[PDB]
Amino acid sequence: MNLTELKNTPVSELITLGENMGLENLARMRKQDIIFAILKQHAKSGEDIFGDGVLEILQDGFGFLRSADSSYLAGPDDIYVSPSQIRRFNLRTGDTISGKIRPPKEGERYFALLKVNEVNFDKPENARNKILFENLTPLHANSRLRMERGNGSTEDLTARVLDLASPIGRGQRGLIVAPPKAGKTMLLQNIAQSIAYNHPDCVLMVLLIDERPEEVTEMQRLVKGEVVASTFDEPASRHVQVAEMVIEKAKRLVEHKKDVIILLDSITRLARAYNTVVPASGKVLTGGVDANALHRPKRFFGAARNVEEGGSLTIIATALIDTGSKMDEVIYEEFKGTGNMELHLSRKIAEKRVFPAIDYNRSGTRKEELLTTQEELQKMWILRKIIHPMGEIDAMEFLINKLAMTKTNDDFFEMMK
Amino acid sequence: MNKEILAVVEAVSNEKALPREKIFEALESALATATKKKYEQEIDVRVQIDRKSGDFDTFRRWLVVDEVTQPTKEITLEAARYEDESLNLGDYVEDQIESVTFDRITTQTAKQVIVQKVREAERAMVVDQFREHEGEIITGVVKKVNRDNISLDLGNNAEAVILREDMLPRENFRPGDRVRGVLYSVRPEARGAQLFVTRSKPEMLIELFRIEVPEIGEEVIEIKAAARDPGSRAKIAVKTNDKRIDPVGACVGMRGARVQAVSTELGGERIDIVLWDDNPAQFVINAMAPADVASIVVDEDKHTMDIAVEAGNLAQAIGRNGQNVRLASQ
DNA sequence: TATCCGCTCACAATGCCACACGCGCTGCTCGGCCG
RNA sequence: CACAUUCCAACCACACCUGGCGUGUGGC
Repeated sequence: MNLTELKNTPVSELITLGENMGLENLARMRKQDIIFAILKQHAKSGEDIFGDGVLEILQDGFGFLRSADSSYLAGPDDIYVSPSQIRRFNLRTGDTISGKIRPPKEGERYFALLKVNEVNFDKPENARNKILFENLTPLHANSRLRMERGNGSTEDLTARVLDLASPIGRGQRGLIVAPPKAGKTMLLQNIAQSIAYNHPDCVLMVLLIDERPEEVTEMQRLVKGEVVASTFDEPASRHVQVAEMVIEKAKRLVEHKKDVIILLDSITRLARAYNTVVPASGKVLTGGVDANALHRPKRFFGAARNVEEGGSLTIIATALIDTGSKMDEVIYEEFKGTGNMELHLSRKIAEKRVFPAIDYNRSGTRKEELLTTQEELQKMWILRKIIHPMGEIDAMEFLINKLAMTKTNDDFFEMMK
Repeated sequence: MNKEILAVVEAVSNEKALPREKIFEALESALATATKKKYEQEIDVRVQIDRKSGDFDTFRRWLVVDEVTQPTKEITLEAARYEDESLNLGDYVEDQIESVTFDRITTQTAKQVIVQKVREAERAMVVDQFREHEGEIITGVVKKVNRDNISLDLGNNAEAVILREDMLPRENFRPGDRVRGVLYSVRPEARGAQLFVTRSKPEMLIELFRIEVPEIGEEVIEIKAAARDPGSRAKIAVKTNDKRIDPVGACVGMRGARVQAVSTELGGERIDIVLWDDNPAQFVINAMAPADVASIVVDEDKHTMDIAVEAGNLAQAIGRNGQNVRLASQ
């Protein structure tokens, strides 16, 4: 019995399964506890078990297998592994491990993985032979990640204008400078749907930090990808833990030569959490923000790169500006000159009912010629030349009108002639 | 001394829940309690710390009445000749000044009043900000369960209460799960439990509809009446302002899907949705569904509905604990 | 070569409580150096 | 395949401080 095929089942299904397994009324224990009791009985009936989970090595050296639905938390449904397996198969944080597991014993509180049959969708023999993510040589983005869907609906424009504003490729470093009341969640949903339709080969990773639960349940069953989030109902410890472990998973996937893309929202709240989780450094700058407190977020932002050997790690992080917060002000000030891909959204256009509120002149992409041929190069150059003298709102509405007049970017380029 | 009170008023973490004005009036109440504890008499007084100008002072309240007990707060209804009262009742004085507000007992009573009022202020703010949600479905995680009452964390220091009658006789929870419910009772002046949230009703089910049915919310299918035996049965009679919209065809759904979805969301509760009629006779004929009756005796003088069922449908017209009747009776 | 004698260095001269107090080759130059 | 450290419902464990040495004083 696999853990995913049992947990992604609805809660009522788990209740009926436990009741059919001859158990006490399962409406009392939590989902993790229900899974634990169900596995306990299903193993009491024999049934050599097959489990899976993302690995986390603690300070002692053992490993815990966390699950994706619980946003990588600690529960009775966790699988314990001794450091002997980590020394043998040469495991590390972020490596998803799947294999045979057994029932627990008295005094033990978690299951034990006996033998691994899959490490990051690979043979356990080749799991020890893999170049480190840090030893890789980063490069610029070369393969263009086209976001144009092709149906020309009222939502496809959201990606069309995107492709008309700043090209995006594998391993690109992305920032979303947008004030509140702007619809960043809509932009993230649109980009997730675009990457799920156009490029289903690369694994999609969407992360929501310090977010309201409604968006969490919306994203967990709207986009085609593994959605891990963390609401504000938990201290900054869980936030920084899930951040570190999702970036470790992404690093392991890239080491396995896989193109991963991490959508993060928001980098500002994540930096806030990283600031309040770290002890003081001795002194204080404006906004109550510590000096080294941004070292970990900055690293998280710099982990994105285009590997020359194989694989890529693209990141798109949304930032919170114009909130009247000294802390957010200094966070955006630090993060401004950090990435090579930026998208600025105008609040004045956002709350003017002109979607998507984009800023053309303020947004751009460094080394964009490596992500597009000369054709779209000259097309975007002409577009920028004609849009630079124009204003903000008038230019935005004119561009969105001329975009909705057609289906794709090619028809717009042709009508622009 | 004023430096200490300025430090304690600026060092407030939740300055929103307690701004300078109410913090200073809390300190006024604390100093009044301290002065009460100073003298063996029981005299109520005010402080008026002069928030932004300088240090504090004290007054003396009289509460003019014809009594004589505790003469520190006793002034007759006409003692307004000298000392410039000029009013019948409510005349107070600044007689007492020089109040010590730094000793051990003063500090203790100050801390006591401060913690009491920060509790009161967080209660007031949470109820004022989440009271308008009365009538809507909100989620939340429980944190403590007892044999008489359970607590719920909503977030941002928001605490909801669920009593015994607020829970079903067989529903179950434990700290960690996310349960949803509607807030029905609100007491912004309560000392403890504030957000009385539960479902325990069919109107809650109505709200569920408003969340799950996009048509419901614009009054496309009017819900007339509904009754619920908790975890046992849910009788409901609705009408339709339109003639092409079938309530038993639309609200129930396809092959009994929407009603079964609501049942499995509530934990397997038999729900009988029926069409409302403009006559109590046919209304109670249809309300006992599934059944078949051909006897109607309605009396508006005695409020009596004699609806005799055919022999054989008894176990279907009465049910367990008289459900098909006891709900229909209500 | 004895053997008494002297020198002188090493080993002693109860044993209980209560209270009080305290820091006398380390400061300035040459030699070291694996988380 | 195998040893296997299994990490923070009442409550058990998370408990405490100067004769080192000299001197001085007093009593038996």
